[PDB]
Amino acid sequence: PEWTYPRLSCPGSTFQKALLISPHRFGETKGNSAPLIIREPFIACGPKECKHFALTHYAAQPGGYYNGTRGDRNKLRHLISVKLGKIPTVENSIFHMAAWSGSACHDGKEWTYIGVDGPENNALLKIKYGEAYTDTYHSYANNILRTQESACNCIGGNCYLMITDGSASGISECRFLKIREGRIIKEIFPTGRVKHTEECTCGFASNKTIECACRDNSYTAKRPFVKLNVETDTAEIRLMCTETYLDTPRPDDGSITGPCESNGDKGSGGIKGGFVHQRMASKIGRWYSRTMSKTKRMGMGLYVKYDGDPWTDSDALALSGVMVSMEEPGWYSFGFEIKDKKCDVPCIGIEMVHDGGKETWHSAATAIYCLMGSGQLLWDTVTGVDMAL
Amino acid sequence: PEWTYPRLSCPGSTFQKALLISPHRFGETKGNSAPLIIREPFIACGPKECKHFALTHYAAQPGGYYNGTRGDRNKLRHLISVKLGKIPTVENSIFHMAAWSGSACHDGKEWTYIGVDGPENNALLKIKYGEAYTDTYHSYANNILRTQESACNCIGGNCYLMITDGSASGISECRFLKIREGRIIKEIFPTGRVKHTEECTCGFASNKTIECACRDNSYTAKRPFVKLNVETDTAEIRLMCTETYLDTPRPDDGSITGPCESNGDKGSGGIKGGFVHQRMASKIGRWYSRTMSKTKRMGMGLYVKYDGDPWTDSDALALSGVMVSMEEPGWYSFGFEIKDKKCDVPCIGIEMVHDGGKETWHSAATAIYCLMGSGQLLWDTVTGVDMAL
Amino acid sequence: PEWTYPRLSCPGSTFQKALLISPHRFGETKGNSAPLIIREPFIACGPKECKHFALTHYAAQPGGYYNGTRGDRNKLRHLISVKLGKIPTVENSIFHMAAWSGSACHDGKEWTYIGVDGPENNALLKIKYGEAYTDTYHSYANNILRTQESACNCIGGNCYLMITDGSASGISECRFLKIREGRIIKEIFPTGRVKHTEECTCGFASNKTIECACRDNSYTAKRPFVKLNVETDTAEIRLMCTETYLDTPRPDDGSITGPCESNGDKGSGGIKGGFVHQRMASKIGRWYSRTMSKTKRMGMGLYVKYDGDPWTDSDALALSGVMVSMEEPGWYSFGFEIKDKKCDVPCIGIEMVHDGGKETWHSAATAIYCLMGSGQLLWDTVTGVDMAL
Amino acid sequence: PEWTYPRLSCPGSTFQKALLISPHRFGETKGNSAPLIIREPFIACGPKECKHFALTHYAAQPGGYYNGTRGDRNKLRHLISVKLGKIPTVENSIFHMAAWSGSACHDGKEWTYIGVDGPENNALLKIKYGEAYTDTYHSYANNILRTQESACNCIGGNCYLMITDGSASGISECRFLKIREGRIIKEIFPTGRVKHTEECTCGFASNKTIECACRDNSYTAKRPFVKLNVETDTAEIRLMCTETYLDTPRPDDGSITGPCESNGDKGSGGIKGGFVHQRMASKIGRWYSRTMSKTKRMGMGLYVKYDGDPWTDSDALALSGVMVSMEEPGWYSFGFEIKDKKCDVPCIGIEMVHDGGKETWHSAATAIYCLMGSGQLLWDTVTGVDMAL
Ligand SMILES: CCC(CC)[C@H](NC(C)=O)[C@@H]1[C@H](O)[C@@H](C(=O)O)C[C@H]1NC(=N)N
Ligand SMILES: CCC(CC)[C@H](NC(C)=O)[C@@H]1[C@H](O)[C@@H](C(=O)O)C[C@H]1NC(=N)N
Ligand SMILES: CCC(CC)[C@H](NC(C)=O)[C@@H]1[C@H](O)[C@@H](C(=O)O)C[C@H]1NC(=N)N
Ligand SMILES: CCC(CC)[C@H](NC(C)=O)[C@@H]1[C@H](O)[C@@H](C(=O)O)C[C@H]1NC(=N)N
Ligand SMILES: *[C@@H]1O[C@H](CO)[C@@H](O)[C@H](O)[C@H]1NC(C)=O
Ligand SMILES: *[C@@H]1O[C@H](CO)[C@@H](O)[C@H](O)[C@H]1NC(C)=O
Ligand SMILES: *[C@@H]1O[C@H](CO)[C@@H](O)[C@H](O)[C@H]1NC(C)=O
Ligand SMILES: *[C@@H]1O[C@H](CO)[C@@H](O)[C@H](O)[C@H]1NC(C)=O
Ligand SMILES: [Ca+2]
Ligand SMILES: [Ca+2]
Ligand SMILES: [Ca+2]
Ligand SMILES: [Ca+2]
Ligand SMILES: [Y+3]
Repeated sequence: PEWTYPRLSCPGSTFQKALLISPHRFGETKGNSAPLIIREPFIACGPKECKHFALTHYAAQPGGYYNGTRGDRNKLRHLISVKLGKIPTVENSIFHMAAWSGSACHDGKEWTYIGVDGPENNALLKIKYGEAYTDTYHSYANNILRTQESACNCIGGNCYLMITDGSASGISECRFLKIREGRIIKEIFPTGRVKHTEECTCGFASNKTIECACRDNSYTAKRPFVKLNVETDTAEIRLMCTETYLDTPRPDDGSITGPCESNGDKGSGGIKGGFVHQRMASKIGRWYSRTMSKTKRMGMGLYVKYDGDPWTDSDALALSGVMVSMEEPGWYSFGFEIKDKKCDVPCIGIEMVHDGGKETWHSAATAIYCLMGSGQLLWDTVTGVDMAL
Repeated sequence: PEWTYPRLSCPGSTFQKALLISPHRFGETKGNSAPLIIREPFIACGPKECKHFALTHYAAQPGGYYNGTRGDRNKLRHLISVKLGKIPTVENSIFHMAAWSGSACHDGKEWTYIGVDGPENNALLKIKYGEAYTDTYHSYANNILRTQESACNCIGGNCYLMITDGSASGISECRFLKIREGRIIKEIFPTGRVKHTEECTCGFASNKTIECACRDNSYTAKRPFVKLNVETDTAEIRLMCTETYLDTPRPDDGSITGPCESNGDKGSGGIKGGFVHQRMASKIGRWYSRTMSKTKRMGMGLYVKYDGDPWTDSDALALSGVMVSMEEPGWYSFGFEIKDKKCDVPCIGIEMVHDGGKETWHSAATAIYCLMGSGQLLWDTVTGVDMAL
Repeated sequence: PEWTYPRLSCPGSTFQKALLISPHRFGETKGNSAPLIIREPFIACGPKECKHFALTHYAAQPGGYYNGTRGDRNKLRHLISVKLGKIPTVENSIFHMAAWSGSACHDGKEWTYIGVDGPENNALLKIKYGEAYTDTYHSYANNILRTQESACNCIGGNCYLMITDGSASGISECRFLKIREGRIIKEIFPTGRVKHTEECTCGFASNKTIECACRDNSYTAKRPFVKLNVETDTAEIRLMCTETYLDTPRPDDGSITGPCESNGDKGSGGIKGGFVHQRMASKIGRWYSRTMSKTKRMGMGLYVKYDGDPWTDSDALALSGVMVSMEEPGWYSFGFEIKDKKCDVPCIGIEMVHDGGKETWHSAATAIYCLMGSGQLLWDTVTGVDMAL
Repeated sequence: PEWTYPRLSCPGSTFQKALLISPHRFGETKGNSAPLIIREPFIACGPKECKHFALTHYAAQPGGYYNGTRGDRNKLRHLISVKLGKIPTVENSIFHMAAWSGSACHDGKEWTYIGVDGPENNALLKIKYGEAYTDTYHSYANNILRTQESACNCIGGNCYLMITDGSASGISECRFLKIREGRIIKEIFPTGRVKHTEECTCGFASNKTIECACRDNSYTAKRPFVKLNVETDTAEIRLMCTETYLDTPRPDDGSITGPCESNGDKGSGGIKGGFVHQRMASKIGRWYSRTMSKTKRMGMGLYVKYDGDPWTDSDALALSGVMVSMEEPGWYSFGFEIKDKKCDVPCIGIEMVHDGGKETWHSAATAIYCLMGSGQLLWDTVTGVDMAL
């Protein structure tokens, strides 16, 4: 086998509903299954297989370890996976490493797995290549060293990963690691609007550029937007200019006054956002998702824009379809690409969290939408799960 | 590996009982298993593996999602599979795509998976090649776009698939899609008796011709019969002329007066029917199955006729044996072929539904009969399942 | 790959305890497993894998299908397997075909599976090669056509199988089938003491000869003994002359007066018996097993004799060790050979039935003994199962 | 494939927390899983896979066979394994052989499995290569013949294994077996301090030498230390001279007066200890672990020393980090190495026993620490398990 590279996307002009992974449809008291309790799911694909990753709390439904499953970080949390299409139960899953923050990617020869754990003030990112633990990176701002909760991206054997460190309420200046065969060979320090960047959802816009739509959890409801040049290994960050603000919470569309760079209102709090590239011969599409509600983690709409510069274009994003109605939960969302025989298929996945508060279990389903055929997006996704059962 | 083609059937002159997949033998309250709730099962084989497909309601027995499992279409419904011989439980199965109507087939190099979902008045057929979503086809009569519920058929890398759209009570004019490596490369519009055609059970009569025995759900208890020329890509449809009417409901054998084309009575309602080819050097056998009861979905008898033209032959089909007694359920039935080292083995499968009404669960066992050796068919199949447990 | 042949056995002069498969250690009300209800287990090995087969009643423990699990034949009974070392549960097992009498063997390229079902007066043997059903054999005495309940034996791609038909109380004259790539290419009619032969436990004494230790269920507690010449395809049967009578029930050792051919007393009833070959350069060992009790299916001792002719040798078999104490159940026993890199390892397996009558479940564990190292046999086997749980 | 040899360790200067296998997180009454009840876990890796071994009592939680799970040897005990990362449940595991003492190792081509069973006064070590049972070794002091409870060590196809036999309270003079493709080709009798040696944790210090840190269960809290020359096949044993005594129980560090060879106090009782090598170009690191408590099986600290001779160096071992706090259980510990593409990764594993006395179940989790990156060891491990559930 050989190193992989991004290719032209497969033909298409609309996303459709592809596949639901709702493990908790089998978690009843009256049933006989063991779906794992998770959050922060995401998908990453190699040349033959797509794997479905998540961060488990090392407990199952039904069970007696529900207390603490709404928490973010503890000493039991682990990165797990199954082959996409399999239900992530106790027996089906594989446990990769301890982690309360994760990522993964295939370089064409082998899987790289990324997981952060350790204490608040001095967390530690850990890298695993196939079966071997190979390297680490240390906390540099001593406040919850952190990573993407989605697929890293490899080209020509060089995989690029976003990390961040700092206060969830204040400054969190992100970096990028460049990783080869499980080992870190360069640190990349972005320039520009670097005040606060988290949980970048990243992909290839071409053989030369990686772009990421990220989260600012303090200052703005506009998404920070990264452009990484992989030939010179330099990165730059500015806010997205569109009036279709992609974060949650957010104010009404277009109501932030000033030029592209203004923050301005309802900027504290946030959500991880979906983002994927459609690469055509002489054109590029950018697909994004955002909650249906402006304040709450409910619903998910798909949006799209062809060409232009997301840093300077104030034009509204075209609303493509409703993937999750307002009456269903829409939490984190992410992008990934499936590898067809001669082309790549852009997809958006959506974490659909079963939230009933800290007094019962806390987990999530995963809905998948991909570019397929022509026309308009046709159907939405429900989890089907009743949390009383 | 290479493209596959239909070959000469293996030696034999009778079918026998081969294998039972009864997953609900393990769904007791007192047991510890998780068989999936399903309907519309079917089998499709490649050069090394046979896969057992079905449409699940994304629920398991025992469990608490029984409400709605008698319904036909919803947002949870999925195409799933196991390796034939494995019990399709939560953990054993793989989820391919969302769908409330399906099909699948191997072309010699890779699996093609077909699934239709979306709303009543604008459903959408979706195609997946290996792991990649690759193409779609749109509803053309805006009333439940629909497919075979059985194996498509691939020759020289070209796979052929029946679809239909229209009123289940009126006109539903079917088409055929020609699919290559996951993408549609021709639409085929049949000529002749096209008034109403559904759920074609299709196979190769030779390297030149695919034939299908289908369902008219409005007009007649004679099965519509398709002949598709795969060299010119043309298709023709006329009613089966035999006095052994294969649908359910149906009137007494031979009691429809007039020539081969007459409808005539008890034509509204219907069932998907089994049909498979036995290809010999200078002879062709056509095997078919039909319920034992004329009105009800009870029992299944196997029938056979050698040579002739099913469009013009009014001769009765030879009753070969009882596969399911009048006291066991006989719902959908289908054909498929297993690939031995140098020849193909024709088989008929039978969906045996556990029906207790809308107030409890609704699923199915699957019984398999295949051509093996000489003599007469010897034993019937029971599910063994008591629905109270 | 290539056709396999028997080779010289690996070095050793004693059997030891190898491995226990006790699936019912996990069938408590208070546990969360699904071991399959079975009887008639046996083991067969190819060049890379050993499979553990059994005849299931298509029910599990705990469950609500216990009624009928003491019965011998019904419509739900199936040949199943797992890779030796795995617990045969609902999910772990694979269902090969319907059968209430079975056998299997690998020819070096592929697995042949054998299963009989059908009605009492007209049962039917069925053959499957890999995934394909390929041939049948018909009942010839119209009274429970029947097979080995252990491994067939393949040489140079030709596999040899014992069958029988007739009254369990009267005449049952056995035959042998010669099978090649799933198809029957010769019937072999044995000569000599053919009055009554069942459930032969067969193996290679060399590239030229297969020998089998069988069961006479009517006339005698001496085991019938088959010598099949595989070059000329001829078979002969005489009673075993040893005073160490291998059947159950049996009279005291040596107490049957007359020459080698006398029946004489306590001959009605019987059991399947273990038997395997140890092939050395200029010597041959014959290993056998028999219950510890003379009347009852309790215990199992291992016995051995080097060279001679089992038809004419009245010398006592040397008692090698106790594999199952008198306080543990000892039902069917069988032989098989494991394939090490350059030599074959003889083994004896023992069905260890959990019998509590017709009012509760009925299944079995499987204990395995193999030739390994030097000295004497050291330890016995218990199932560990309490049937009340 | 080819024979494997030890290589240079991967780059790094500190261990970190890698992975937790806590199967009993899923053993609640309220849950639906079946983790196996085990003790004496260990890990061993080949060129593509790491397998997680243990000795089971052939019982699961929840279940009704808890009585006897605190015992050390019985007739049900078995060597089992899963792929490292999988939860060892009933279905996931594979049963290798009957054993109440074990070991295993890969030689580059195939897996060797070692298991001891049999009675107290005449136990028997059994060897299995891939699927075949191949050899045995007999008890030589007639008191619980015994082995490592950790990975054996293979070079150029020759695998080396420690065994012992004798009184747990008196003399137990260990030997080493040299094993090739499943068969013993040399016995090696160590010279020097041979009074009492058990459960050696062994690894390669180079292509020439194997070193083992072992357990004296009678005489001393200093660990006996073995040096095996694999070119001459000779072995020597002397006590570790360090003032950082690695056994439990043990007296205060440094308080055993006299030269390197003195016993002296609190020597009766003991524990199996972690030990692994870090092989660099011109330097060697020795990593070790020991309980946090001096008297009890609580906690586990990691210690390190570079170069010197452990037989004569009285210098204190450098304390590297706390792997398990004093409030968590710290039982057996062991070394292994994962194979990266071009270098080997040293790791320590820790058995973390759920002990609630003889009146309830007795089993263990497994925590894994590996050499990765630079800095200091950052986080500890908890099992998460409440034994009341
Ligand atoms: C405090 C920093 C947060 C990111 C802005 C926080 N991430 C971590 C690593 O703790 C996320 C946030 O608190 C939760 C959310 O917003 O859903 C998930 C949570 N993410 C994870 N538990 N992996
Ligand atoms: C309304 C059109 C019907 C076919 C004639 C209908 N098909 C769909 C796609 O809904 C079938 C029919 O109503 C049910 C049956 O007859 O068993 C099954 C049902 N089939 C499926 N649920 N796939
Ligand atoms: C009546 C003929 C018997 C052989 C002598 C009988 N075999 C069959 C196929 O029914 C066996 C016998 O009755 C039972 C036993 O002896 O344990 C098992 C039983 N064997 C199986 N159920 N496969
Ligand atoms: C009597 C000899 C002991 C070794 C010093 C004893 N070993 C055996 C093989 O029984 C160990 C010891 O008693 C128990 C322990 O210390 O944890 C485990 C126990 N080890 C195992 N059950 N494998
Ligand atoms: C990127 O590079 C490789 C050649 O190195 C090429 O085959 C591929 O088509 C390129 N990708 C795109 C999107 O053009
Ligand atoms: C169909 O075509 C191929 C050659 O292209 C041939 O090998 C095969 O035998 C043909 N099928 C039949 C049924 O004759
Ligand atoms: C049987 O035949 C093959 C050669 O055809 C040979 O390799 C093998 O050693 C022979 N078996 C015995 C037991 O001698
Ligand atoms: C040991 O031997 C092989 C060559 O036989 C070599 O490739 C390897 O590097 C050696 N190991 C060490 C630790 O130097
Ligand atoms: Ca924000
Ligand atoms: Ca009709
Ligand atoms: Ca008898
Ligand atoms: Ca000690
Ligand atoms: Y399972």
